[PDB]
Order: sequence, then C-alpha cells, then structure tokens
Amino acid sequence: LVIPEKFQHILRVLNTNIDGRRKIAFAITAIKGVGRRYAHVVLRKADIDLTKRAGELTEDEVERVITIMQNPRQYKIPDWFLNRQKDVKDGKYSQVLANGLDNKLREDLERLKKIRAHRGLRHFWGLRVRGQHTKTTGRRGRT
Amino acid sequence: DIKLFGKWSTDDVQINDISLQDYIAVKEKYAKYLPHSAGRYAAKRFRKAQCPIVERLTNSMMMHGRNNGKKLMTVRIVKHAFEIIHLLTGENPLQVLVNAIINSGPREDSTRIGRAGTVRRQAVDVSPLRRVNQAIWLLCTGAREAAFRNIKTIAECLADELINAAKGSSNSYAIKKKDELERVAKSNR
Amino acid sequence: PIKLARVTKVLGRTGSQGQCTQVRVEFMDDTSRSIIRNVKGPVREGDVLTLLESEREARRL
Amino acid sequence: DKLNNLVLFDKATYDKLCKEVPNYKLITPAVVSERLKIRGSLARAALQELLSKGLIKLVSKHRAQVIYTRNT
RNA sequence: AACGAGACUCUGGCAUGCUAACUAGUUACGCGACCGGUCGGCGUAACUUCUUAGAGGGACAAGUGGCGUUCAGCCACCCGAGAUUGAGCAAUAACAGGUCUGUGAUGCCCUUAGAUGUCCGGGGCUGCACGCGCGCUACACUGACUGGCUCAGCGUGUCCUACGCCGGCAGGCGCGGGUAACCCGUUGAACCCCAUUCGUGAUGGGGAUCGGGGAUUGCAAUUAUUCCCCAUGAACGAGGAAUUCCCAGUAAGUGCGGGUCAUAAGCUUGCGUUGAUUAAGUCCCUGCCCUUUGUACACACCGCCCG
RNA sequence: CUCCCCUGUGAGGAACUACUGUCUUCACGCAGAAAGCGUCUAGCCAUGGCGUUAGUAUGAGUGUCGUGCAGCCUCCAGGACCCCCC
Ligand SMILES: [Mg+2]
Ligand SMILES: [Mg+2]
Repeated sequence: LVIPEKFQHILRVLNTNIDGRRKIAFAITAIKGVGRRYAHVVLRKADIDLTKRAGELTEDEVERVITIMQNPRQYKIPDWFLNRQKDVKDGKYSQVLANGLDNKLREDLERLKKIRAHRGLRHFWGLRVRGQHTKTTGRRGRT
Repeated sequence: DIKLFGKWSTDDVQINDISLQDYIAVKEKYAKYLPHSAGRYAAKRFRKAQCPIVERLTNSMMMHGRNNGKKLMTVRIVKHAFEIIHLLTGENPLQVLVNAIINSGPREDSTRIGRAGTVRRQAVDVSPLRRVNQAIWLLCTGAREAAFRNIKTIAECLADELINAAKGSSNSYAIKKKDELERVAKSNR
Repeated sequence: PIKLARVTKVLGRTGSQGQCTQVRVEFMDDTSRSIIRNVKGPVREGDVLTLLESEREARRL
Repeated sequence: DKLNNLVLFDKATYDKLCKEVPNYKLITPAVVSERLKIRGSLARAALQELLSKGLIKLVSKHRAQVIYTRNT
C-alpha cells in the first residue's frame, strides 16, 4: 500500500474535467471519444501502468497520453480503432474527441438538411432514423 | 467419524425445547459431510421433516431470481458463514443454527378473517414444522435485505444475522418480524 | 405463563381458505385437562405445541 | 447520505489499520472498510499487506470472499 | 349389461439374466510416447457390464402393521429399479363458435379485354401526438469483467462442414468427409467450478439512440436485411390499483436443436443442464356440475306479460 | 404450622492492580418505535397499508477511561421443599 502526497483531486484534459481518484482507464474514459477499450489501447501504448489511480501520474505521463490521443496513426493505434475512419470531405483517418465529436455531429446533420435527403428529414422531425416501428414505441420525451 | 465441512462436530450440539427436538435435524444420524444430497424430501408429507438442517438453510438461500437454479452459490456461502461464526462467538457453529431457529420462529401467528380488502386477524398458534420453516425463511430473507447493498458478503451478513438471531437482539430482521407477529397475536387474542 | 401441549387427535380444518387445522390438546403437565385449539401449518398427532396464552379456547372461523 | 471513502491511505487512518485491526477477533475486508471509512480496493490491498507482515491469520479464500482472524 | 372414465398406443425408470453387433465400445496383448502409470495414439484376438434394441420378465395396494358397517378403500412401514412417468385418442349431444383466405372442396352474387385476370417496374403491409396486449432485458456484491479448469441432449445435412494458409474482428481462399451410431462430432454449448480486476456513484450495473468504417447475402439493402471495430453512451433505484402460470427432475436460471430460412430468431416447437421454497388442504372468491324446490316459460328469461 | 436445599443485592471480608467476562465516559457505523397528525383502500367503516412526526425516542456491539460489577467466604431474604389440605 501507499500514501501519495502529490495527488490531483481535480484534473483537466481536453476542455474536460477529469476525476482521478477513480481508476486510470475509466477516468480517461470520461471524456468523449474514448471508451474503456480505446483507453486500454492508449494507456498500454503510453507505457502508463493501470494499477495507479489517475491522480498519481506525473505531468509527463498525462502529456504523453494526451500526445498519443491527439495523433492516432503515428503511435501504431490501429486504423480500425479510429472513431471516424474516412471523413466525407478530406478523406482522412482521425480520432474524434469531445468538441470535435459534437461538431462533426452538428455538421453531418447540416449536410443532410441542405441535401434534402430522408436520413435528414428523419433526424429533423424527431423520429428514429433506422426504420424502427414507430407505431407502438418512440413515445417518451413527446407531449 | 462424521465431520461437517471437514472441521466441525455435529454430535456435541444440544436442543433445549421438546417441540423442535422432533423436527430439527443433524444430531444423531442425519449428520453429513456436505449439504447437497440431492434427495427427494418433498416426495411425501413430512418426509422433509427429516432432512439435514444445514441443507435446509442451504435450500432457502437461492430464493431470489438470478440465484435460483444455482445451488452451489449457497454451499459456498454457508461454508464461509460457519467459519466466520466460530471466530466471533467461539462456539460450535451448529449450536448457533439451533438457537437462531429456536428463537426466530414465531409462536403465535395471525390468520386473516373477513372479506377481501378488510384485514381482521385472529390469533392461533404455530405448528412445530411451520415454526422451523417460517424461522429459516426469516433467516434467509433477513440476510438478503441486510446484504443487498451494504457491500457486505452474504457470508459476513448471514453470520451477523444468525448470531444476532441466536442472542435475541433486535438487530436481526428475523427477531423483528417474529416480534411483530407475536404482538399482533396479542392485539387480537 | 408459558405452557406446553400434546396432540391427542386431529379433527378437521378450520378456515375460510382452509388454512387452520383444528386439533385437540392434552397438557404435558400430566394433567387430564382437554382443550380444542387452532394451529397453523402442518400437524400430525403426537406433536407438542407451545402456548403463550394457555387458558384460551378454540372458536370456529 | 453520499459516501466518501479514502482511495489511498492517510496517516490518521493508517494508525487505525496498523495499531487496531489485529485486536478485532473476526476480520473481514468489508468490516475493516466499514469502520475505517476506507474504499474497497485500498482495504483489500491493506489486508494483502497485513498478510505479508504476518500480523493476521488467513483461514479461507474464495473468489471475492475472504476470511481473516486476529493473530493468537 | 353398452358407450364415455379406466383399459389401450406413444415416451421415461428397472435387467452385471437372454439375443447379438467392424457402422458402438469394452477387457486383454502387442507397438508408440513421456516421466509402474498417463495418453481419443495405432493396430488385433475377448466379450456385451458400458453403447444401441429386440424378445420377454417386473407392480398387483403386493407384504406387514394401523383407521374402516373390518366393505370399499384410506394411512404408516418394509421388501424393491418403480408404492404419484409424461402425452395421444376422447360418448349421447349441441353452439346459428373460427374457416369463401389451405383445398382442381363448393351453393349463390359480381367481375369478365381501358378485367376484381395475369404478369412486368416501382412504392405500401414497417409509417407516429396516443391507448391496450404477449415477450425480450435489466436494475448489480448470490454481481460485472479478465484469464484458467472440465460438462449435455434432441435433432438437422448434396447442404453440414475436417485441416491448413492469408485475415486484428466479421471474413476469404482453398484442399477433404458424409444420403449418415460411418463424415461435421469423444458433438470440449451456457451457467456452475478456481484465481484476477472492480469498490455503492448513473459506477466498469444498464445499454437505447446515433456518426463514421470493414465484410456477407442477394437481380436489387437507401426506409439502417443482418454481421463486425471503434466511439455516442440515454430510460432504469425491484415497479401503484389489479392480475397471470404453477406441487417434484416440477418452479426457475441457463444454453442447445427442429419450424419459418437465399441471408435471419427478441417468436414457436422441442432438448438437456443447475435445481428449490411451500402445500398433500378448503369452497372464501371465481368457474361449471349434480340434488331438492318454485314457475303463467317450452322459439324455453334475449321467455312471458299488465295498464 | 414449619425446616433447609438451591435461586437474590440487603449487609460485612479477601480479592480488588495481575485474572477473565458485564455496566460507566468519547469516536464509530448498522439496523429502528410509537401517542398522534394526514392520507389511501375495504360499496358506506380502520381494527389495516402508506406518508409526516424522524432517520427522533431508542438497543445490540468495538476501542478509550473506570480504581466500578463481579466471580471466592458468611448470614439476612427469596423461591423448590415439605408438612397441611384434599
Ligand atoms: Mg363457491
Ligand atoms: Mg307454453
């Protein structure tokens, strides 16, 4: 057992407030763009041990994990681990995080609204887009 | 020799009441090694009077849905519960099962009389087998409700509820529901 | 006072829903006193019942 | 009421784990974690240290349920 | 005396006695291996306990002891594989039940060449502010995850699929066996069992809703058919009045086969596995049955009938 | 009308510190009540459930201080006894 003197009770990464008294991978998971799975990838890549609580990490480990997550394809993070595989305009492999995820959502809504397609009409009227049977269910949240 | 879970001794325990002496098992012969005998005691009337008491506590611990079919969960849990009990009180853990059965069982109970929707109860008195059964029910249910989320092991929480059911304290969920039954019995008479 | 009791005979089953058994009680004190009594759950003859109120008598439900 | 438990030990709490627990008769990680307001993993690994120190008898171990007794 | 109940057929339990098996194994002996054994590893004689499936035995309340007009039969015990195996078939009668949509089974009506015909190409049965219903899944500590250890049966198959090699995963390629106790297949199914990580908070419990990509099926997938990787991670804190199904290998958990099927099981139909709490009683409720009884009803109370 | 076996808390002692187990005082978490007041439900009606009293009044246990409670000796008593009454 241990008694760490320097421990960050509140952490800040990528515009988000991280809780480090939690475990490490499941603290990193809190931000958008990361689940437990990609968290285990990034933290097994940065050499950071999973036994440490997220508040015992030096600034160098937080900065090298950040550096690993901003630049996916350089660190041998597999191409099938990327959130958006081929984006519509540039045609590039990019790992999408919080503000970028939300923005890409907004944009992929706007494109389909300007295009005049069915996916977008669906997304517009507040209906489920996958062709679900809307007779019985798809009620809650409505008046 | 016959030793329960390999370390216990069944033949040294004692029964202080005549009503529960004819029913409660594991004294003379019935004492076994392991709780699971997979026998048929529901075959005929009162044929379940004679099955080992430890098995009886065992059977009732599967009583909620996800745990239902899995019996071994219990012979696991009843294993660590006894080995915990001996550490606290320091007596044969099968004396603690006897005392908890004897004390937790109701004595008098109320039978509902009336028309549906209006409960008016009249006091009658418990049959010995019914005493055993209700008692054990109370033990397993007290253990569950107490152990749902306190993050207690059911081993820890059943040793708790059992020792407390044995001493006569109001800690046990068991002694509580008993005390309510007897008190309603008083209300009516 | 707490008393003890013995089952001499089983007579019938009293109840709305057929719950109670109506049984006959000897006293274990070697007294010859005979009282009918209502009991819940399974009963076979020869069993011993513990009575918290020992002077009470049986009524028909 | 919401529950705060210690993730990593404190000196105060450490005095309790160190000087007290060996007198406790029956010892369970949930018992230790209840009276010392420690979290689960920390209390569990605490008893894992009180193993290596030789201050505590280990009776039986099954999966997540462990049984510990005070030394003599 | 006759039909209905039972008997009967189908299924499960018994057989170290019988009939036998290279398309199932066993024992025995050889070779093979690694430290006398362990091995689904390879072959020969030995036989049926295993594994099949035929013949026929076996249970008849039988034996003993209790309750019984000692009568039926009811209870307990022993002897025993079994002292309750689960389904099918189902009388005299009826319903003005469901069936023109299963019928080259039809009586009428309508349609009959810009057809109510049929084929072709698209759409639609799938739509969404709402009610009511089966059913799935969960609300976590008897729990989730991560590794490790050993288990089924019924069936399906010209499509099931052995072993390689390329593939993170779905998938490709290929080279093989089986019309099947031969090949998939010692059908290494899920819990469970043993270690590990988690620590009572919307948490790793729960996963809906989505945004991107890969692969299959097919003419054809947009109105996501499904499958797979990352993300998104919302309701949900054991459920109000009411109510449903159930008595022993049973409730329940858990996977598995058959149906539908080009690709498909949150459905059904079967199959094993882990396996209980409680009752062996009563008409309270609900439901129908008899018996007595009243009747001005008999097209039978949806009756009759009075001003 | 008793006498004398075991139970009590009324008085004297050893012990009391060392021995062990229980009541005091403080930190600790867990169960956790009611008189009532309201609400809902039994056709009408609480004798019930549920809300608020309150997570109050409480009780079972672990570690602190007690110079305690004791256990070992006597009686004073109380009950089993007897008798007696039948
Ligand atoms: Mg009735
Ligand atoms: Mg007429």
